Amino acid sequence: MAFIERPEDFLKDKENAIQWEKKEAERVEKNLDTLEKEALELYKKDSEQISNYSQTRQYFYDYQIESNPREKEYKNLRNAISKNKIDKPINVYYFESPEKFAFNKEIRTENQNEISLEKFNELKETIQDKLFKQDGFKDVSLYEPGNGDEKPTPLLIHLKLPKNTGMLPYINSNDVKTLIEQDYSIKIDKIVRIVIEGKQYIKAEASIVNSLDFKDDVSKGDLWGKENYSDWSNKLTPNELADVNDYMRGGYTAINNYLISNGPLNNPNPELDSKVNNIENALKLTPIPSNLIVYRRSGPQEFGLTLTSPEYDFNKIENIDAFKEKWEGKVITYPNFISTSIGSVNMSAFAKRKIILRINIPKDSPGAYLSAIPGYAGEYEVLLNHGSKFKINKVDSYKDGTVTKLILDATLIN
Amino acid sequence: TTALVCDNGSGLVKAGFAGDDAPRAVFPSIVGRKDSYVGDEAQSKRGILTLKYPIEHGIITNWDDMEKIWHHTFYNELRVAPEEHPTLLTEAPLNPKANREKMTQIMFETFNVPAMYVAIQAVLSLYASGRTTGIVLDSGDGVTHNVPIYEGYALPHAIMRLDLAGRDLTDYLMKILTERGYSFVTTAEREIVRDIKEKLCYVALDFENEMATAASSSSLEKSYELPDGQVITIGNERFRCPETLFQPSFIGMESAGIHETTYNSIMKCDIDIRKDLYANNVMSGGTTMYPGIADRMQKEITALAPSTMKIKIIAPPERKYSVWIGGSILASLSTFQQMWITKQEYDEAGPSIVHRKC
Ligand SMILES: *[C@H]1O[C@H](COP(=O)(O)OP(=O)(O)OC[C@H]2O[C@@H](n3cnc4c(N)ncnc43)[C@H](O)[C@@H]2O)[C@@H](O)[C@H]1O
Ligand SMILES: Nc1ncnc2c1ncn2[C@@H]1O[C@H](COP(=O)(O)OP(=O)(O)OP(=O)(O)O)[C@@H](O)[C@H]1O
Ligand SMILES: C/C1=C/C(=O)O[C@@H]2C[C@@H](CC[C@H](C)/C=C/C=C/CC1)O[C@@](O)([C@@H]1CSC(=O)N1)C2
Ligand SMILES: [Ca+2]
Repeated sequence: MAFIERPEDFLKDKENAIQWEKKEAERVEKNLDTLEKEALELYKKDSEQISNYSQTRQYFYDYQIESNPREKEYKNLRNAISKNKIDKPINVYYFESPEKFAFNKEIRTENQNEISLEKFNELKETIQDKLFKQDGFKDVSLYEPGNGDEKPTPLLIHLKLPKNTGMLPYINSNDVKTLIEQDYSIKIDKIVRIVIEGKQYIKAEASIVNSLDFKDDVSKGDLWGKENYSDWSNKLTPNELADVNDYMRGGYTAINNYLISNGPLNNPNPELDSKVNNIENALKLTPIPSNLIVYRRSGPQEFGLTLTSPEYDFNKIENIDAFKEKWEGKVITYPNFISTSIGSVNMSAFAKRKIILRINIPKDSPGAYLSAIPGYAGEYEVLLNHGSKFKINKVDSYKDGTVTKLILDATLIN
Repeated sequence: TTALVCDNGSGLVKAGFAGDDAPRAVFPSIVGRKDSYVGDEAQSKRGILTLKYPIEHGIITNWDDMEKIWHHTFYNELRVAPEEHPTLLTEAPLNPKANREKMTQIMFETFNVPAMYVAIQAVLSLYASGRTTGIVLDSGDGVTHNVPIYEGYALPHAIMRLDLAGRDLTDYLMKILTERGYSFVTTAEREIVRDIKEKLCYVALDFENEMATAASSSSLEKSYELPDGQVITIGNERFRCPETLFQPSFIGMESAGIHETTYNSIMKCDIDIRKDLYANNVMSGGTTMYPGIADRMQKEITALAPSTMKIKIIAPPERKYSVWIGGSILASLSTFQQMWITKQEYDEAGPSIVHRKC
């Protein structure tokens, strides 16, 4: 028997979950125009690729993105999902590959029924104190898989989705399904070892952290930046405004090579020391007013490589393995000030850079939308404070033409 | 009553009188650091002094030094009083607003000019060839830009920048000649290598082909006499040097090359004008002077554009001064006279009058 209001979590009540979601599909079908339906039908036929496109579409030139015919499907299916917002939280269930959370080995083989203790602690040590960014279309279940359900990995994600989360219940052949577009980071609050049909699984109790991620929508981003940092060069003491502009108009090279070389300890210098102090407090003036995703296409020497380093060839899988082995899960420090952008799109000036740093910036971190100053060299730029530390949560790779590039999912930990 | 045209670049200032067909003075955009030193006379006193370049990548970054450049321009190069001449200045594409305002403030408050104007360099270049629509590749000593222009209007959202130009090419040629077995490293040696670059380099139509050929022929080898009389030989360095423009990775840069920035710029423009841009690719600046650059650009753009596209690269013999020439024509136009910002307008509205542009 069912209550007349749904619960936040159907748990193992498979039967009410399915019937409820079946009625939801039927209601939601009344709100979709045929372009949305067509997009839904196309999704059933071509799921993998439509989902794969939705994960990495935002990293190309603005004009390449715009010319891509897969945009129609992306935009129309996104819109279908966005229409249908839940009016209170709901918990969902899906399986995930462990390498998704940077655990690049099997928890157990599909033939093993049990998971070792050390495996368990290794997973736990890998996946906690970490925000993992998620993107793209995903099918999720409203009930915990049980006896007779498809169970493709030893890792079950049990995720709480908040109010106003877009969700698209639908029917495919004889299955009731639920579609979301991931646009948030997940926090694994707890893992526990359970058993289902005679095998041990890891169940991850997970929740969501929201952040402004403008991706390729640089106009919306720039609107957001301008309307948050317009006042900002008004609130700078005149002493700060000069050093900022000095930095901005080519001073950054002197200031940053000073920081990187430990000048203030080695061959100290009072003038540009007051400059570092002024630029810093300028960054403390309007702290980043929401959780925010920014992007930086990094030079290879930020990661101990050169253009000609054979280990910068990420088309070779072992070079990707090696890079992960070196950097994934590590914290990383920039003694210099660093530039990032609100936009994810590729650009002429960095067109060939292979390493993209995709950074989570907590609300109130020091920084500023410098591109609220008319005509600044940096495209949609956010400047972060000297000595910033970034935890590298996860390394992904994608294909830009024939070239393999990396996306470093990272978090500003101050 | 004769207007002045001052085209201030990263490496060179080109200056003269509106109505003339060439600048009367062209001198280095350097300051020695009126006891302080500028222009040609600052090079030989370096010194208890080294040379400073106040314009970096097309942008004025030191205003004190820039006042000295401009003082030197009026008094020593042109030998005029600034109070007696309307002065047309040039600026880089996307020059910050505050920068424009500061140029205006200095002209009126420091130099007391009766009138002035700031023009976009790429636009003047385009005007010099009698055009108002086209995409300009402007490559000098310090910066290179693509600037698409439609009926006299620069389209700023489609402007592509590269901080790679003549000086990087000179410096690269120093390195690869040094790898050949010579030694080119000092500031004086950099001038010599610049001269070698200007006299003997060229852009290969097919780079990999031309590298294969280099190991075979010596019809590509050329010689050059140093000031002390040593005659040196230069081979594949002739075309590897400017190849950097199309392959910025040669100097460790991960930016798009100039064919790709040209294409990117066109793709950021309205679909309806793109054929106008493809058919009016105009080159200006000293770093577009390489024999073979136009043919190579033709071929590279052809590889990127639709097979049905009509592509034309316009590279006038005068293109090393087409910005200046464009300013000279402009400042002489009857319809331009209403556009000068007068001293009275500055008094009335302050530096921000440059954006209204009178
Ligand atoms: C358009 O292009 C330029 C400059 O772009 P960048 O943001 O790459 O310039 P940076 O100053 O950030 O890069 C300087 C070079 O030094 C390397 N780097 C930077 N920080 C470090 C650290 N901390 N450690 C080792 N290397 C570092 C970078 O890889 C880069 O090569 C500008 O005009 C834009 O508008
Ligand atoms: N024949 C030539 N071949 C190749 N390069 C040349 C030639 N003549 C001049 N150059 C180079 O062109 C550059 C100067 O050109 P130009 O005066 O247009 O630049 P600028 O205006 O000083 O700099 P920018 O426009 O980058 O601010 C120098 O680097 C010079 O070596
Ligand atoms: C004929 C000529 C052309 C020129 O463009 O000079 C400009 C200006 C010059 C200033 C420094 C020297 C010492 C003083 C020189 C007086 C020079 C007139 C030189 O520095 C450049 O040489 C740099 C270095 S090497 C290069 O590629 N750009 C560009
Ligand atoms: Ca110039």
